Amino acid sequence: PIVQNLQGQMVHQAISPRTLCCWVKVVEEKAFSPEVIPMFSALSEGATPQDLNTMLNTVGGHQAAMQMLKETINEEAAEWDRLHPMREPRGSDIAGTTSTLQEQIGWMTHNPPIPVGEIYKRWIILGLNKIVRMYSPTSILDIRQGPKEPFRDYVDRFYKTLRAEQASQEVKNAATETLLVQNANPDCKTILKALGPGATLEEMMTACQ
Amino acid sequence: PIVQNLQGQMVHQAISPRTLCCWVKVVEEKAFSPEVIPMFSALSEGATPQDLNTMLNTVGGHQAAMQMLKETINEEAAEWDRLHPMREPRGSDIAGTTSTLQEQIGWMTHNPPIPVGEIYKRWIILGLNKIVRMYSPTSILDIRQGPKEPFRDYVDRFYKTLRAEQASQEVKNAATETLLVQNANPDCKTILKALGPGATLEEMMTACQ
Amino acid sequence: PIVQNQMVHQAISPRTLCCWVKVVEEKAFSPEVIPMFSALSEGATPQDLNTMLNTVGGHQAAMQMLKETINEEAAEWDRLHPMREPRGSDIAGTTSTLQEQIGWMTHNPPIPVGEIYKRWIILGLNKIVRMYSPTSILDIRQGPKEPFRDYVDRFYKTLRAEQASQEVKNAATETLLVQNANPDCKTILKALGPGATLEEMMTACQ
Amino acid sequence: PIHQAISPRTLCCWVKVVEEKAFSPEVIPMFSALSEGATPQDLNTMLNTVGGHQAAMQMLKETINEEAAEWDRLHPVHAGPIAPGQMREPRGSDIAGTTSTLQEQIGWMTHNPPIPVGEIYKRWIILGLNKIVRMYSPTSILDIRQGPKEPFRDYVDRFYKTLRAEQASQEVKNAATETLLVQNANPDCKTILKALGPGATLEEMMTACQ
Amino acid sequence: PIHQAISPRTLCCWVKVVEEKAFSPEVIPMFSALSEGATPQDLNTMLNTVGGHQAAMQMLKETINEEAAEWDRLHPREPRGSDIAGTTSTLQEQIGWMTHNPPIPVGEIYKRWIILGLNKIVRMYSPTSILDIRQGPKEPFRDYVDRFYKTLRAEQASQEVKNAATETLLVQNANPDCKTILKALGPGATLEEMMTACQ
Repeated sequence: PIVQNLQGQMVHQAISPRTLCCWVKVVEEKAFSPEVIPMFSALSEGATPQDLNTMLNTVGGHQAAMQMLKETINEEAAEWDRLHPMREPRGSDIAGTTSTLQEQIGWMTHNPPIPVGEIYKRWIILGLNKIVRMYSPTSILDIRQGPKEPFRDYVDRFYKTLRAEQASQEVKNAATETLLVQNANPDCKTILKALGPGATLEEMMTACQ
Repeated sequence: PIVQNLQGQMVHQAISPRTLCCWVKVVEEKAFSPEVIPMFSALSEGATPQDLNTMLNTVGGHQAAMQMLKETINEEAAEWDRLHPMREPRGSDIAGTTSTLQEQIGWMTHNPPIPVGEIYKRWIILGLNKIVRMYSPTSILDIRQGPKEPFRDYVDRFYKTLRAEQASQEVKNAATETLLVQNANPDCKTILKALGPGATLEEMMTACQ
Repeated sequence: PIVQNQMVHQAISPRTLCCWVKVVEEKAFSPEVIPMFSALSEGATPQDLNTMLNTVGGHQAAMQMLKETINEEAAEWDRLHPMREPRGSDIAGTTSTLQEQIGWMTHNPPIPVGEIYKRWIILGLNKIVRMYSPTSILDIRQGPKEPFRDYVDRFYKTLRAEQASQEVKNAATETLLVQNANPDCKTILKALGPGATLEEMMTACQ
Repeated sequence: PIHQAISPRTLCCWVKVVEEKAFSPEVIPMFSALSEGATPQDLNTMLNTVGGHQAAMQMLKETINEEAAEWDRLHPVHAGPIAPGQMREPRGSDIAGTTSTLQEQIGWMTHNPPIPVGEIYKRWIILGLNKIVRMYSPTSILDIRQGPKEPFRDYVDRFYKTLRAEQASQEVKNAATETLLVQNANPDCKTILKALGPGATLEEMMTACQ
Repeated sequence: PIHQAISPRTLCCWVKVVEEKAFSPEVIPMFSALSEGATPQDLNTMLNTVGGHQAAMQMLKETINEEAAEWDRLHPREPRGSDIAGTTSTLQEQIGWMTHNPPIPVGEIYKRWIILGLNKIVRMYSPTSILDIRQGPKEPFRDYVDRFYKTLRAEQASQEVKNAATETLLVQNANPDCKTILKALGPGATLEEMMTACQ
C-alpha cells in the first residue's frame, strides 16, 4: 500500500502479514457473506493493484467465484479502454496484469494522482457484489415467516436477504414499512397490527416472543 | 481512530486490521453476551464515526439486531437535532453518513473539541444494551439450580443472567442476598442454610463441591 | 498501560485483549493463566485491568468471587491508609479517573495503583485456580489403566495449583509419586532403585 | 528480513496456513507475500517450522540441492583476491544459507550493487513448491467431469482449482475454458448450457444450472 | 528481549503453538525463532506459561538443573549456573552480563540448555523407532513417507543415519506393490520420482 512518510511524501509499504492473514481467514470462514465486502475495503486502504492481486491470489477454494471475479475485471478493463484510449495506463495496467509495481507507484503518487488502486478496487467490489448475490442461500421471492418460526429468526433472514440482494435504500425502506409485517405468520401478523403504526422493530420483536 | 503516538501526540490512523479481526471474531463467537459491550468500548478507543461504521458494517449475521441498532441510532440522532438545531454537526454528521472524515477529525480535534466519536459511541452502546437485554431474556427469577446441576454451573448461569439484564449494583446485591440461596436445589439449599448469613460466594462454593 | 518511549500512556492494545480473552476461555483457570495474566498486564492502569476482567466471557461464578476478593482487599487497604490519596476503590479503578490513575502512577514518589490492583487480582486468581482444582495431592493416584505420563501430568498440575514451593514439590516427588502409582508401575519403579530421575521413571513405565 | 528478525505474527500465520491448506496452489503467493525481503536464514526458519508434510519438505530440500549445484556450475568462484568494502562471492550453499552467516547474507543483500541471495533462494523454493503443488493435485484437467448429481458450482470449483494446480498459461486456461468446461458437464447441465449459445459468461452459465 | 519486555504477540503465538503441537519436532525451531534476543527472564516467562504437559516441564527443569551444575563445575560479578537459568539473578544483572563487553550471553546459554531439554522430550513423546515404520498394505505411499520422515526428525538422527535410512529402509519397508515399483526405478531415484511412481 501507499502511505505518506513523516516528511509528507507518498511512499510504499509492502502488504503486511497481519493484513494478509486476517483477509485470508475472513474469506475462508465467511465464504461470500455480504460483510466480506466492507471487510475487503477496510483491509485494502491505499492498496496498489499489486497488493490487490496478492489479496485475490491468496484466497483458497472458491475458484468458481474467483474465476467470475476475473471475468468482471476483464469486462471493466475493456470498458475503461473504450472510454480512455510517464505513459497512460490501459485497462490491464489498472488490473495490474501488464504493469509493474514501479509504474503503479508512479501513477498513485503523481500530483495530481491517478489512483489506479481505487479504480481497480471498484472493479473488484463490483465483482464481489455479483458473487455475494449469487451465493446467498436466500432470495427475494421467498421471504415469509414459517408457521412455527420464531419472529427473530424470520427477521434475520429478511434482513440478510435484503443485504445480499443489494436492495436500494428506497427498496429496503419499502420492505421494512410493508413486508416485514405483511409476510409474518398469522399469529405474529395479528399481534403486529395491534401495535398500530410507528412500532419499532424492538417493540415488534418483544410483542412476538 | 485518533490515538496518541509514543511521543504523546494525537494522530489519525485508519482502523487497524488487528482491531477489525478481533472485533469480527468476538461478535461472531459471543453473539450478544454482555461482555461484548466492554469489548466494543476497548476496541473503539478514539474511533471516528467512520471507524465506528466500519465496525458495524463488518458484523456478519445478526441482521435483526443490526437493524434494531440502526433504529436506535436513528432515534438518538433525531433527539440530538431537537436539542441542538467550522459548521455545527447535525445528527447524521455524528452517525457519519453526511460528513467527511476530514470534518469528523476537525470536530474531534478542535479546541474545545466536539467529540462526535464519543457521542456516536454512546448511541451505539445504548443500542447494544437493548440487544443484550433481548437476546438473554430469561428472568433472574427463573434461574434455579437443576436437581443434578453442580453448584458452580448454576452460579455461573445466575451471574451471567444478572449481567445480561444490566442489573444496578443494588439489584445485584439484593438478588445475591435473596435469590441465590433461595433458588438452589434442596440438597445445596440445606447445606447453605447451615452456613448461615454473611457467607461469601467462596465459602458457599466450597461447601457445595 | 504506561510504557517508556519517558513514560507514556497507550490504551490497551487489541492484540493483548484478544490473546487474553482467548487464553482465559480455552484454559479455564488452569494454573498457567496466572503468569500469563502477569505478562499480559505489564504497566497496566486500573482501567486496563478492569477491561481485562470485564471482557472475560463465562466463568461468572469465578469473576464474582474475584470481585469479592477485590472488595476485601480494598477495605483492608482503607484500614491501613485512611493530588489526593487513593482509597481502596480508587485502586480498583471504580471511583477514579484514567487521569488520576496516571497521576498517581507517575507521581514522584509513585503510588503504583496498577501494581497494587494487580496483586489483589492475583490473589483472587490464586483462590479460583485452587477451587477449580480442588483435589489434594494426597488423593492423586494412578488409575489402573492410566498411562504413567498422564498420571504424572495430573500429579504436577495439582502441585502447581496448590502453588507448592520447590522444596514441597521435591518432597512430594520423592515421597508421594512412586507411592501412588498403580501396582504394575509401582513395582517397576521400586526395581529402579533410589536416585532415579523423572525421565528414567517415565521411560521405565511407558 | 531487510534488518528485523522474522516477526511472530508472520511465523504464526505462515505455520497456520501451511497446516490448514496443505499444498493447495494459493500457498505459493502466500509464501511470497509472507517472505518480502527475507534473508536465507528467515527462509530456513519458515521451512523448518512446517510440521507434517515431511515427504514434501524432503522433496523441497532435493530441489534446493539441484538448484544450488546448478548455480555453482554457472558461477564458480572468480579467482583472485577480494578488495576492501567488497566481500566474497556467494556459492550455491551460501544462497541456501547453509554455509553462510547472517552477517554475510546481509552484506550481500545490502551491498551496492546488491547480490540478492534472499530473492535467489526464494526462486528455488518457489520452484520446489510448484512441483509439490502439482504432485498433491495430480488429476488432469481432462479427467475433471461433472458428477451426475454434482452441483454445477462444485464442479466448476474443481475444474479451476485443477487448472491452477498445473500452472496453466493464460492461453491454455482460455483454451480449456472455451473447449473443456461445457464439454465435461453432466448431460442435464450440458444441455442447458448449449441452449445458452456462444458468448455466455461463466456467471450466466452458473445461473442457468443452479 | 534485547530492552523490550516480551511482547504479547510473541507470548500468545508461543502458547498457542505448544498447546496444539504438543512436542512435535517443529516446536524447537519455533521456540528458537520466538526467543531471539531473549533474557533468562523472558525465557522463564515462556516456560511458565505453557499449560499442561507438566511431566515434560518437570523433566525440562531437571535438565536445566543438570546443566547449571555442570556450568558451575567448569566456571567456579560472574554468573553461577542458577544466575543463567534466571532463578538467582535480577533482570538488571542479566542485562549487565548480556551487554557487557565482551558479553556473557546468558540468554543464549540458558537457550541451549532449554533446547537440550526440549530435544529429550521430543524424543520421548515420539518413541516409535524408524525400524517399526512400515507402509501399511493399503496406505498411500505419501502418508507412509510422511510418517517415515516425521519419525526420523523426532529421533534427531545424524545426517549419516538419515542417509542410511533413506537408502535402506525407505524402499525396504514399503508394502510389496510399492516396493516392487520402486525396485524397477533403479538407483539414483529422487524422492519426487519415487512418489510419482507410487501414486
